Amino acid sequence: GPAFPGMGSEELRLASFYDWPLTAEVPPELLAAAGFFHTGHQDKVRCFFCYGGLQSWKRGDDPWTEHAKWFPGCQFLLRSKGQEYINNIH
Ligand SMILES: CN[C@@H](C)C(=O)N[C@H](C(=O)N1CCC[C@H]1c1nc(-c2cccc3ccccc23)cs1)C1CCCCC1
Ligand SMILES: [Zn+2]
Repeated sequence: GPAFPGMGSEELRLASFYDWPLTAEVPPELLAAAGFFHTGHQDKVRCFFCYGGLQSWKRGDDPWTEHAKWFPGCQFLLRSKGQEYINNIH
């Protein structure tokens, strides 16, 4: 199951980005959709399912792409995007 079941709701994840410092650069909507919640410190986020953390986001970074790049074994990623998507990023 998920590492952090309490953040399984996309809406709750989205709410966590109220203080996100990079709204124009990396949309909270896309981050939340990709399983990420905001830790509250800087631009650090974490996936609710695999608990993978990502920081130092660059403008135009795609949350789903980054999820697959760094945490290809995440089952939420797999269920959401499929194996073909993950394979093509590598
Ligand atoms: C350019 N696009 C971004 C999204 C990206 O690729 N970030 C990578 C990343 O966050 N990584 C690479 C794998 C692990 C993770 C990291 N995670 C942390 C980290 C350390 C300590 C506490 C943390 C808390 C929350 C999230 C990440 C944390 C540091 S680096 C990495 C950042 C540093 C420079 C190389 C790339
Ligand atoms: Zn994940």
